[PDB]
Order: sequence, then C-alpha cells, then structure tokens
Amino acid sequence: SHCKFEHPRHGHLGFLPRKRSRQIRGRARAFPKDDATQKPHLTSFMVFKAGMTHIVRDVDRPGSKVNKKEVVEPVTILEAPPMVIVGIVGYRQTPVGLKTIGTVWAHHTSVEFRRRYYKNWKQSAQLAFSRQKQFANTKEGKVAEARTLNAFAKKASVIRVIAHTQLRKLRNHRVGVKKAHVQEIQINGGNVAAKIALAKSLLEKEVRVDSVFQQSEACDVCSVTKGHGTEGVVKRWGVACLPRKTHRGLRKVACIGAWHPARVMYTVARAGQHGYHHRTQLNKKIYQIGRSVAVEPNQATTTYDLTAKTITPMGGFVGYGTVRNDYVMLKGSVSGPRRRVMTLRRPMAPQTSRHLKEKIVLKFIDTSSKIGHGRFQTKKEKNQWFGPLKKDRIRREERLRK
Amino acid sequence: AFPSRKDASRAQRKSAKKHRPEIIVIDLKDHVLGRAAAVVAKQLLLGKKITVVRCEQLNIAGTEIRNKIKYLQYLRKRKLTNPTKGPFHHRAPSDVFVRTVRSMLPRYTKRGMKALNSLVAYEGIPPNVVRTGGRVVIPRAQRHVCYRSERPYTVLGNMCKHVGWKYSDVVANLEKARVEKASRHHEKQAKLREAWKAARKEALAKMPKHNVEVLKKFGYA
RNA sequence: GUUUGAAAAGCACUUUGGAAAGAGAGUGAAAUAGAACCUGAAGUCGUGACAAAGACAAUGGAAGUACCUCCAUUUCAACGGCCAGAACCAGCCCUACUGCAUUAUCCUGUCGGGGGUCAAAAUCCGGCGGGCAAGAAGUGCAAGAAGGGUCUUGGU
RNA sequence: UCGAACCACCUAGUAGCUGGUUCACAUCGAAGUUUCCCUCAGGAUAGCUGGUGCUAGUAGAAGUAUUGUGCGGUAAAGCAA
RNA sequence: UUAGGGAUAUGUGGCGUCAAAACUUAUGGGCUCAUUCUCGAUACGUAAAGGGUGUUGGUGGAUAUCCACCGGCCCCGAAAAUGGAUGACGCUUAAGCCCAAUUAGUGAUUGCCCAUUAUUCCUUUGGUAAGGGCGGAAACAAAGGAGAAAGUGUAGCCCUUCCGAUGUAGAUGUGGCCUGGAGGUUAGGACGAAGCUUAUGGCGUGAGCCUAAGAUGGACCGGCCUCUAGUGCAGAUCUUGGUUGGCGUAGCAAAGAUCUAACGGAGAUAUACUCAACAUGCAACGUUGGAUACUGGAGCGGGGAAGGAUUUCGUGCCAACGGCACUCGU
RNA sequence: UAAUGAGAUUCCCUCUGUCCCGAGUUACUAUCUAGCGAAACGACAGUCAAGGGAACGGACUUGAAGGGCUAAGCGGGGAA
RNA sequence: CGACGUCGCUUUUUGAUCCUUCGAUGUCGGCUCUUCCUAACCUAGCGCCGCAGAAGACGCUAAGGGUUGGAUUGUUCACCCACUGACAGGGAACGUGAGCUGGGUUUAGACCGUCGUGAGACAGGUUGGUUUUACCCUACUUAGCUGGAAAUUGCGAGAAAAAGAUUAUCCGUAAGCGGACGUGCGAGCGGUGGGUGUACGGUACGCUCACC
RNA sequence: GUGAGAUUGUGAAGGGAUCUCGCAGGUAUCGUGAGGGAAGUAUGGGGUAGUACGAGAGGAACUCCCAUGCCGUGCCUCUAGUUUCUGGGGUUUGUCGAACGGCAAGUGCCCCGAAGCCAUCGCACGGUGGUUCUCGGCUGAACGCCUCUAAGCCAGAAGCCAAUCCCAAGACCAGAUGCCCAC
RNA sequence: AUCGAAUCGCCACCUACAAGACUGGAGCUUGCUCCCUCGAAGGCGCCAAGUAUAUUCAUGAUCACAAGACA
Ligand SMILES: NC[C@@H]1O[C@H](O[C@H]2[C@@H](O)[C@H](O[C@@H]3[C@@H](O)[C@H](N)C[C@H](N)[C@H]3O[C@H]3O[C@H](CO)[C@@H](O)[C@H](O)[C@H]3N)O[C@@H]2CO)[C@H](N)[C@@H](O)[C@@H]1O
Ligand SMILES: [Mg+2]
Ligand SMILES: [Mg+2]
Ligand SMILES: [Mg+2]
Ligand SMILES: [Mg+2]
Ligand SMILES: [Mg+2]
Ligand SMILES: [Mg+2]
Ligand SMILES: [Mg+2]
Ligand SMILES: [Mg+2]
Ligand SMILES: [Mg+2]
Repeated sequence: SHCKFEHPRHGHLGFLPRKRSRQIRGRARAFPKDDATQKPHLTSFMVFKAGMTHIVRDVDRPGSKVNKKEVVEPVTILEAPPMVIVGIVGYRQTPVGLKTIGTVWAHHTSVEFRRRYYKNWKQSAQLAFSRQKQFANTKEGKVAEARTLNAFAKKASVIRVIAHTQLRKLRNHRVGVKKAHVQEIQINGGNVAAKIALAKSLLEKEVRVDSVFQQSEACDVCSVTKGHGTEGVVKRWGVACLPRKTHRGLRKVACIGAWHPARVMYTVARAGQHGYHHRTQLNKKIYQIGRSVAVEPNQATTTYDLTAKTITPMGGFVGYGTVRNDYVMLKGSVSGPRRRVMTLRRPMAPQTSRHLKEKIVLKFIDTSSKIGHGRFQTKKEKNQWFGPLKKDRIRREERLRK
Repeated sequence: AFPSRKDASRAQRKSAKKHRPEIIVIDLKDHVLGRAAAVVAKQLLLGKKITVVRCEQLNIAGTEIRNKIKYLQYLRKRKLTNPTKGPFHHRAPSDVFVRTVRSMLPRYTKRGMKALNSLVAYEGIPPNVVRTGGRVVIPRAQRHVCYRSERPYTVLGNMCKHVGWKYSDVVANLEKARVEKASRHHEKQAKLREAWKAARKEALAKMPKHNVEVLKKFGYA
C-alpha cells in the first residue's frame, strides 16, 4: 500500500558513502576546462582557514530593493602564504585514462617539503632527495632532465606543477604540522610548449595568491568538512523525531523497509560517520585579496572607513591566532574548521551571471572581538571608553619610581 | 603486472631468452559482434591465447538507435538494494566484447576463468601489438559475407560513445596517428619489397634448369 | 562400587615457591597404578609436525591425477605372479567390390503450325518413320564367400 | 494450586487421535473401490496381494481377431413423419 | 521403463557459444525488419474484436493503369507496481518462420550427437528352470598339479545351456549376519585373555568376519552344532550422565563517596648486559591516625516477640564459599 | 436531583517541547580496560534476480554478484 | 460525446474456491521511512477543438521532480474550512507491532435494549480492560587490519612499451646531422667545504668524496 | 646451491639421512579513474502591457531582470537557543563560635554569562554538453504527378547518457616519484 | 640457486590501409571488346650456406617426454 502522504526524501543520495575523507586536505577532482586561447596560468592555491567575520558594502544591483544600499555580509578569512613550486608532471591520454609521463624536480627542495616523506624527521637520517640532488647535475642526469622535458612536449596534453604550502612563513602556533602540504596545480592556457615554459620559469620560485586570483571574482573551495563522529539518524540525515510515548526510543527511523525486498536498502537512512567529508562548493565570491602585515599595517582600512586597523580581530581569531601573511577573503562560509588547509580553485561554473560579474568595493570590515560580544573596533577605542584603570595607574607609578 | 625481483633474478640466474607465447591476434574491424565472439569463445576454451584488437570497429546488425536502446535496457538493470553489488555495466567496446565472450564461457568454473583471462581485447591497435606479426581475421564472421548489404548495421564504437565511453576521441586520434605512421613505414621498404621480387625473378636462370621445370610443375615460378 | 597395589613399601631427602604445587630423587613388576588412584571409550579441547586452500556453506557420487603411506601381495636372472610393443589364430563388430528386373507422359528423325528475332535456333503443339537416353536413371528388389576394429572377447 | 484444594491410592485409567518402533540380502508385490455399520479420521466384508499347496503338463485357456447368429437407440438425421 | 559392467546402434530432443554434435553443412527453395518489459523462436503450457498505401503471393472483374475480395510474415490494437529474462549471450547472406534434403541434376542404401532402451559380449543372482557326469578307464615315488559329495539351502557336488532381475505399504525365504546365557564338542591365554585404539590391510553384494600394530591392557576366552531370551537404534518436544557453539559475550548501572600517610602482610620498590630515574611488577587487602561525607532520633541507633539455634566470644587460619576483591568474614 | 466521584463525555481560560522543529546541557548506562561470568537459542547453514515448485527458496534451473577476517550499531529478512 | 450490441484489459474491491500454514506466519487504522508502477493532478515539449483572446475539452512522448495545513470520526472511506503551480491513482505478506501506538476488533467485570422458562445469546449500543526477547546469521550503516593476476600454487613468460630485437653511447629527424674524459697521475660535468654584497626573513646563485 | 628448523610414543652422549620454507623486498608521497552513486525542483513580482486578439466585455506570452517556497550541501561573523567555565554576583535554610573563607540541599534557587555546539530561529552556495521520443519539417521515390519515409536529412522533452559532484585498483594501476636494500 | 620439468614456426619481405553493388588498367556497343603485371599463393624453413661421386653417425641394440631444444 502506498505511503499515505508525500514528503521529499531526506538527504541527497549522491553524497554517498558518507564515510570519513581519505585525506584531510582539499583536493580538486577536476580542474577547469583548458582554453588553449588563454595565457598559461595556475588554477588552484592552498589557503588555511582563519576564523570568519562580517563586512559592510553597498550593492550595485539595478532592479533590486537593495540597489545602492549597504548590506552586511559575512566573510571568511583564509590565510595564504605563497606556495613554492618543486616539480612538473605531465599526463598523456590513453583509452584507459590519463597516465603520468614523469616528473622533473627543482634541484633545490625545502626542508619542510622533504619532511612530508618522514613520519619522524628529527629522529632520522634525513637523506631524502639526496641522490636525486647529486645525479641531477651529472652529465647523464642533465640529459635525463631534458629527456623527460621533451617527452612532455611529445606526449603530454596536461601539464601540472607540484607546489607546497611553505609552512615556515606560516608562523602559526596552532597549525602544528611542520611538513608541507603537497598538491598538483594544473596549467591551463596555450599549447603544451607554452605551458612548460611557464612551468619551467616558476620552478623553485614561490607563487603568490594574487597572481592566481583577482579581487572581485569567484572560485571553488575544495575542502574537508568539520567532523562530528558517529551521529544518529536525526543529526546525520535529518529525519523526523518520533512521538514522545515511543518505546525503545525517539531518534530513530521507524520503518527501515518493507517485508519485500527482504533487505535493507542503501536509500534508508542509518547512523554512522557524520562530518569529515570532502566538498567542492562552487561560486564562492572573493572580496579582498589581502597583503601581509610586513607590507600592510592597515589591512581592514577602507576608503570609506579610515580607521587604521589590520584584519586580525581584538584578541585574535578564536582558536587560531593572527593572520601574519597574505589572505583571501571570500563571501560566506567554507566547509571545515579553522586551521584546516583548503584549496581555492578557479570556477567551472559559467561566471556570466550578473551576481558573479559584480565588482566589489567594501565600506567596513569588522575587527571587533570574536570572544564575547565585539564592542570596540580597535584597542585605541577601548582606551578611550576606559580611561586610566587601576593596573595602569600602578604601572604609571612604577614608571615614575623607575 | 610487471615481473617481480624473484621473477627477474631467475631470468638472470638462468639466462632467460625473451619469450613470447603463441598468441593469435584478431583484427576485428568489420566483424559480426556475436559471431566473432562465439568463434573466440570456443578457441580460448581449446587453449588458445588470443589478443583481440580494434573493438571499436565491431558491427551489430540493425539501426544504431536500435542497438543503443538495447544497451539502455541493459543499463536499466541494477540491484535495487545495493547497486555496488549490482550488474556492472561496461561501456568500452573492448569491454562490451569481453562480456559477450564471457557470457559464452562457463564463467563460474576455473576452466572458464582460465579462458577469459586468456583474452585481452584492446581497442585500436596498441604499440605493443603493432609489430608482433600479421593480424588474422575470422572470415566466417566479417559482415560482408554475414550481413545483407542493404540492411543497416551499427559500429560498436558509435553505439558505445552515446551510452558512456568517454574515450572515443582519444581512440580516434591514436588510430589516425597510427595509419599515418604505418603508411610512412610502408612507402619505405617499397625499394626493399621490389628489391627482393626483382631478385626472385633474377634468381631464375641463375639457378639450374632441372629445378625450374619442377618449380613450374607445382606452379611456383 | 572405596576396584591404588601382591604388600602402604602411601614419595624420606634436596631446592624453587607464602602456599597449592613444581623440578629431582625414592618405593614398586608397573607411579602414563600417586590416594573415589584397575581398564580409561565417544564427544570436545590444547600442542608439535604437516597437507593445503580464494569467495561455489559443508557433506556426497563418478573417474582420473599429484603427493604421501610403522599396509598387503608379488618379483628379482640363462627368472617374474610387473609394464609396454608387434605378430598370428578364432569369434564378433565395421566398411569396400553389384546383379536381376523396369523405362514410352520418353529418345531420335524429318514435313507441318506456332513462336520470337537483325535475320533463326529454341520453348510449344501435331502427322508416321525408327528406336537402347543404356557410373543411363538418384526407380523396385538385391543373395556381390575381403581392407579395418577388437585396452569392442578368448587364445598361443 | 480453585468454574471444585493438596497428598497417596484405584492407575501402567481409557484413547477409532498424535508421536516413536533397533540387522542385511533375496524372491514376489498392492489399495484408496463394493456392501453393511449412531457409519463419514474407524471397522467388518468382497476385491487387488503373499505364503502353502493340491491335481492326470496344453486339459474346462484368452482384456485379440475371423465366420455365423442375436441385443441396442447414443452421434448423426428429421420436423416437408 | 530400471541386476553389476563394456562395445556398437538408436529413441525423445537436438547440432553458434555455454554444451556432446552441421570446426556457423548443402554444390536447397521462399518469406521476414520489429526505436525504452526492447521482432521472432522447442508441443502440453496460461491475449481478442478490429485496423495498415509495410511487404509478399492468390482470386474474380474491367480500360500498361484502375476495382472488389482472400491468404503468409510484419506492424498497430497492447497499460502496473525489486532489476529481468526465447534458459543466458546473442542472432537479421539467421543462430527467425514454413517446406525440404544428406554431402548433392554424380551415377541410388545409413550426415552425427546424446539413455539405467535395443542388439551382443562378460560377471552375479534367482528360476514352474532344462540337460550331462558321479561303478575313480589305464597309468604315474622322492631327489604336469589338485578336485569329483546321488546333492533344497555352504567357501554352492562338478560342468554346459536358457530366461528373468527396479519398487512404497505388505508377505515370505535365507548351511544369512550380530548379542547375553544354557547343553554338547573342539581349542586359546602372563611368550599377555576380555576391553580399547586405527592412513592395519584382507574378503563378503551386504549385515559383518578376520589378521596385523599399540611405545595399550593385566585374566580370562574363542570356533562349530543345538537350546534359550530383558537379543541389534539415529530421531519418540525419548530417559539419565557428560560435553559444546553462543562466549571471555549479555552483563555484575537504585540505596550519593571516597581520599591520605604510617604500619601489617608472600601479595614488592620484583629488569640478561655496556641503563640515573619516567618510558619494563600492575592491580588489590587489613588496622590505627587524619581529611571528607552520609544515616538524620518513622536512624545502615539501642532492646524484644515470632522465626532461627551457636550466627555469640577469643585465637589461629584462606582450599571451597562471601556472583569484584580480601591479609577480612555471620 | 444539591452534595460527593482515581467514573464516562464536551467546550472555554490559564498554561506549556504535545506539536511546528528541533537544539543544547547533566547523572547513569552503552562504549574501553581489570576482576568475574551466564542464558535464550542451535538439523546443516546463511548474497541476490527471475523461473518452476506444497501455487512467497539459503540450497533446484538460468543468470548477477562474492578476497579473507574484524569492531560498533541496527531492526528488512531468517514465513526469528 | 455516444445508446443497442460487441471484443477485451485490470487484480487497489468483492464473491467463489480450499492449494499452503492450527507442535502459531502476531488479524485494523494512524504514525514513521524508503522504493516501485502509470491508467499524468502540477511541472518540460507537443498535436487537435464546436481553439479570436482569457479560461479550458481531448490526446501524445514522458513517472525526472512535486503532490499540503486542518474541523468531526478509531476509521479506509466520506464531508466541508483554507492555502496551492497542483493538492493524481495505486503496489511492496490489504509494505511496515522484537519500529511505535493501542483508538478499534478480539477474552474474564458491569450496564442497557430485543430474544430465552432458564443458564445465557446478540456480524446491537456502552464503559473498564499486561503489547514480551536480538548478544546469533545475513542485509544495510559506518569503523579497522590484510593477502592476492594459475586470483594463494607452475618455475604457466601476453607492457594501451622502447625499437638492434641478431651486436649495443646519446641528442634531434625518414635521406641527412649535433658530441662522446684522455690515460696510479690528470682533467670535466658535480654533491659538501671559507671569507665581503643579489633575486621574490634563510634557501639559492658569484669567485673533501663519488662518477664519466 | 646457500641460511634456518624438525624428525616430539621406551635411558644417554654422538652424527648420518630425510622432510618443511627462507633466499627480495620494504617504506613514503603525488596521481589515474574503470565501475558504482548521483539533484536541484518549483513559484510569484517587474515590464512586455492594458499591447497582441476582440463589436465590446475582457485580456495574453517569450528575452530580460528582482525575489521566493520545497529540497540539498555546508557554516557560526551576526542574531537567537543551550552553561558542570557550578565564571562573576545575588539570595534562602541548616552548619563550621562571629566576621573571612566556605560548605550541605544528587548542580538550593535567581540574574547575567565565555567558549563550544546549534536553528530555515541566523548565514552562505547549489553549473555544462549531447543523444532522440512525441512532433513539425527537408529532399525524395515507390505510384510519369503526390507524399516527413521507403533510402537519406533537419530541428528537437523536466525523459535518457555523459560533464561537474561523491566513493573509488578485488578495475589487482609495467601511472609517476623519494630513500634504503636485493640483483 | 633451488629448477628436473608441460610448451615445439622463424622473419628489420607478414607485421600499412580501405573495398566486396568490387578492388590491374582502359575503351563504349554498359556487357561486351581490348591491354600486361593475366587479377586464386607474404616470404622463408623442413639436414652440403645448396642440387654437385662430400667427409663423421651404429652398441641408445625393435615403440616409450624428442635421451634434443640459440632456428
Ligand atoms: N587424533 C585423532 C583421534 O584419535 C582418537 O583416538 C586416539 C586416542 O583415543 C588414542 O589414545 C592414545 C593411544 O593411541 C596411544 N598409543 C597411547 C595413549 N595412552 C592414548 O592417549 C590416551 O592417553 C593419554 C594419557 O595417557 C590421554 O591424555 C589421552 O587423552 C588419551 N587419548 O589414540 C588414538 C589415535 O591413534 C579418536 N579415536 C579419533 O576420534 C580420532 O582419530
Ligand atoms: Mg572536533
Ligand atoms: Mg515414468
Ligand atoms: Mg518394505
Ligand atoms: Mg529390549
Ligand atoms: Mg558497571
Ligand atoms: Mg545529612
Ligand atoms: Mg567472590
Ligand atoms: Mg469512594
Ligand atoms: Mg559515471
């Protein structure tokens, strides 16, 4: 007999299996489509999540009820130290797939790059990339570098480079990892001879985030969801909770199937891992590509808001610290907790809708505290509400006593 | 499957010559899909090692729209409880042919698994198969003797590209690049092919004449 | 059932352990007869050594093979009760080699009347003249006293 | 322990109903139908079956034909009988 | 239509693969095209009325063209609840449908594949079984051989011949097997009986019997003829004893709660080196002190009845009990 | 029929997690270890689709899956 | 649209049957949740109208997606209130009780009516009336470990591969063509050594050990 | 061949033969992507426009913007909820002799409360190509004209298949790599 | 280095490619005539490095996996 009333089923069935991610980092399963009429350019960049805040900006949207009026939008801060290129891979088309031809290396690799090869670096011989380093400038090894660079020019359709996050310029105390996060970034643009020349030129040289993205564009954010353990069916799938007088329990799915087919189906919601899942989340509009504090002591300062202040709030981002490097600022949320490495990748969606072409100018960036209720935008404003306090008048008493 | 160091040191302790088993390589351009599959399913099960090549060129009788619907009725089948345990629907022409051979084998014994792993079934002609001897053909299954020429037929590479099989254009550029390469190799040695036959006509009258009218009785002149 | 043993000769003593006990010694034919102690089953379990083995739940039948076997039996010299090969008898089972009848709505010959064709041969119909269409017919019956089988029987 | 307590007995109560019924081979091998029965889940009865035979091994034989001689009112036909 | 096996030949059904056979036979003829349960296709066996200018034959009329009819295949008619079924793949110069052949207008027979059938050859077993031989013919030492019983049934008196053979319920036969005891006979056993054990073979169609080896046992017992019965187990929600998977699993969650140091105790402070300690002896017990709580005078206070009857008390003591623990204990 | 009712019913007020629509915290479990240690159950076992069948198969027919072994769940099957 | 006829599909009704279950398959409806089917209510394309427009009738391809909140009733059903683009119809042991609930049927108490001489009866009304077990196998959900291509072994040799596949340095294309340390001492491309500044802090670039 | 063990049922030291397998891989990173899953779906407003159409009554639609319901995946800046941070304070009864510091009442109670978690109770995001059904056609015969169909073509549905998205080599990846060993 | 094994056709002439209502080339009477490459062979290999009085072969005893195996 049919179900007596209709509701749409619970949970998208295309995000199955809802199992833990195989790896903690965001990894692109597909790059944008290669336009060979463009100029060669990188397509992804790894940033780390550093809390979130909100902004104020006026809206250019003709027809809308909020046209030329100021909105408050939440933004997420993603710290981006530059990544250093260490390799060049090239992939050739087969009827099986897309096979790797080989990789050249940079002749000089970082300590934190070849730390990724060790479960224990400090208690080790540390001699990785040590025979490749010395063979690469022999007579036969300078041949073998140019041997496989030519094999890219013959067989490869896809040229990628291998970068790593360069975590020692990320002077962060809470991201506790010291080995670098390694991914491959695909070159798109030009023919294969024009991709390798851009792959050779930025080799053993750091690439900075504002050379990959622009200020008022969008991107995809490949990132791994915040993990929540084993959760039941109400938290995980969002099923309705049963009436109060139910025996053995409320937070269950009552019927898990008919008598026939005499099996539980994959469509029936069950309990298990919730969170720590990979998500791609397209069309994340970017609002500000920031600049390091060694360059910019005044990061959150706008034309329309001349308060001299950085992007880091009062008392720091909660659980994270201070944004010490370049940063991107995206509209809204990205999947994952703070401190987690995330991949900003160029969009595969058509970036032609009038919401996505819109140029962004800000008017205010909230640099108030995220601990408690934020009240002051700078520490100069808290020293004008509060005058000299007691601990200041006895520090001024030690400074006169000397 | 690359050979391990136990399988590599024994080819150095014993000085193993490079070995190739007796492998019959069928060129399946313009063959009936199930008439070639039944000839192959019997030979594999008589102990023949068979490499099958050019599976995107196999023919199935009928309109392309007809045979494409019969694959989509096959793709309608899946285990509703858990489709990861279901019928797995292979879209490559090289994998459509392996299935059609396999459904003619005793698949659930070891003798029929030793015969389905004797079949390889590439599509296009890969670089390891090209220079390993002349390809063979199945003349009782070749569409010009098996299909009435007024009836439509269906190339398997075209039926399969519209139901899946995202490597149609890759195969078409690997086989355009081969026939260009293999025709450059064949304009070469045309002064080697003509060199021998102008030496095998010149070997006559340089050889004794009592071995020529026995070479003309059996028609080998 | 107390039925340990013939007899308590019911384990002195040594040194590990707080002890239960253990490792040695000793008694006795026997201690794998050490105290509800003759025999010590099946089921079940541990251990040492091996045999392997995908997922067909297992077991099962048939027929071979691979490896094993504190098993049986036979054979070792001008000999076998073992394994092969050919030969030749007999039997039986295969297949080669064919005759007697029958043709007629048929064969052939020319003159017609019919056809088609550039003209005409043929298909077709009809006169009376001859007939054998001769491994000639796929029509009736066939009785023609072998070359091959016999790990399809027995023998020397 | 209650719409007739508990104990021992009569008592191994009685059951046309349910369950069980321990070695091998050989020679033969059925019935669910008839009649009667407070009979319809049972019996007795005839039949089919086995065992023992007996009697002068072709006799008083036959799920069959042929020839002769009887019996019939179903199919068809008819409604102009 | 059925004893235990071979060889040949069939039957029903088949010969594209699975799967034996047309290594997809012919040197046969036609017909058929069908685009989301996907034309069609092994009888029994589980879609119709009606329609088609799809194709292929027929019939009867008329002036190369029309008209009315009838048939074959194909399409429409033709819509259900897990993904699905000519058995599967597939097949379309069929591997489909209807006819027809047998190596093809060549000269005459039977293309070949499969049975618990048929023919025939062996072996067994039983007959309403049918015949023959059984007065030792002569002769023959060791250093050509053995048997020959007047017989229902045997290791069958010996040969030859013929036919049958499956079977529930059931009947019957068996010099058919097995167990306890009894009457007789003939023998075993401390040089090892019964019992037990089995990659211990042997042989019997079988029930079973017998040998061997025990690095098992330690005193009784076999065979044959008769007699006798508490005489044969796989199952009765069978009886009694034991064991086992579940399984080191469910659990040991009311009555708030314990911490500390010193002593006691075998219960520790327990280590092969080249080691300073942590990272290699953990957990747990009693007593007194101290800290922290609780019961809260309808008390985990102090006495009695009923009931119990040594649980009282001291001292030893820890095997089993006090579902954890114990050095404590009713 | 006043009074009375752990009686049966209906509406209104207050009221609220009954609900929209769920979230979050606590104690105790579960969970992991130390000690201790069962039972119910158990022919044999355990992946499916269709077909047939005593006319709803884990075993049969033809297909489709299936490397082995685990921990916590869970209530569709085992006509549990 | 379609009488009179007629040929059928359907198994969400009911009747008929008695095949399976009486050493037991938990016997209604809600609630929950997933999936299927199409005979399509809404949505995507359409054809056709007694289709001017607007609303709509009929039909086709399509089951991808959606298909409600309530009053009364134990209800399936029904019936109105209201929203909506629309509030389509069904299946899965009349899906789903070791998922719940227990209103209702379906015991023992009691009352009423009709029946009965009575005990009692009542597909009549009423009220009150224990919903037990997963720790096993599978399935499904997540969470670990780990072999294996003769899917454990054979030594049973197949590369989506190079081109001496017959001897042997590379580079770049086939005809061509670039150079390749020389003989324990040397040299060359190089990994690590000492002192005064450059590129986007510390790594690179200037000027003793292996190999050719 | 070379290493390592075992031959454990009846005492002991010896050393013969035989059997079992060890004799090459280990570790670390970047990817491939078969196959399987699979998702976004609806609505209202603006103007177009009081226009098309119509005697009048009446009365459309596409491009194009702006929002929204249902669903999905996240998120915690804001706002809201939650407090065993018993955080700071307030308050009642008992109680350490009183103040101090507290404590008891299974967290005494009341107000505010970080962080964390969390709400359609807040916030952000939710995309491409083809194939071909219905159908309307184009050339074009059968059938000297006609005809979308017979060959052949065109355009083309929220269906279907891919892209994106999620898992992913028992899909056994001579895909690439770092360092050791072994040849 | 265990290892004894089953396998028994080699090629830098096949190892290029379409077609079958054609695919040697042309004529014009379009089904016939005409041209040489005659339209039905991938080459080798099968015991003198090549068709010529050249020289080993047992006893491995009459079949047995070929007792050989770099072609
Ligand atoms: N191991 C396989 C099993 O052996 C069993 O039987 C075995 C045992 O009963 C039997 O026992 C052995 C005996 O062989 C051997 N020669 C002497 C030994 N005394 C016996 O062993 C006996 O005694 C010892 C202590 O004395 C006990 O521990 C042991 O449980 C007991 N079986 O050895 C037999 C094998 O030869 C079962 N019959 C059988 O189910 C199975 O085959
Ligand atoms: Mg966390
Ligand atoms: Mg029968
Ligand atoms: Mg019987
Ligand atoms: Mg008895
Ligand atoms: Mg507990
Ligand atoms: Mg108190
Ligand atoms: Mg205890
Ligand atoms: Mg009262
Ligand atoms: Mg896919």
